Amino acid sequence: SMNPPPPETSNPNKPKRQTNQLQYLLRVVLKTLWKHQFAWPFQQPVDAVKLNLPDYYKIIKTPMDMGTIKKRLENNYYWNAQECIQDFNTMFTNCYIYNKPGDDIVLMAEALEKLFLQKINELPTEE
Ligand SMILES: Cc1noc(C)c1-c1ccc(-c2nc3cnccn3c2NC(C)(C)C)cc1
Repeated sequence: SMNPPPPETSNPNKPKRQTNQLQYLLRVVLKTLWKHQFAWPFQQPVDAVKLNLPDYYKIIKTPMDMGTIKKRLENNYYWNAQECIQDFNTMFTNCYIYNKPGDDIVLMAEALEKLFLQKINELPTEE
């Protein structure tokens, strides 16, 4: 009945850089998702203790959430856009793996995911 430590959002041993793609991921993609009415359950790590889901971190071994992604972007954690995109993908996939197809949280995820894909489609070329 304990949560794991949340994913790191900074690491002095991990190389980082700014790219126009990462800037787009923060200012366009993250910002757009963050303000969506269905965003709030994804704005921080899943609190399996409070939700009384004792099997959550037994099934989900690579947790990820938009709060973590937001901080990673703001804190200049990433080296490239692929790292950040993978984190988004992990967030959605986890939700679909743990929850049932009909569940409210899945329908909320699906709405955010559609939006994410619409924005990621126009990711700028690196320059
Ligand atoms: C994201 C995510 N990936 O897996 C699970 C499980 C969640 C999840 C599910 C549910 C919630 C939630 N948190 C509150 C807090 N207070 C009341 C309800 N809550 C609900 N359930 C809702 C409304 C989202 C169905 C949060 C995260």
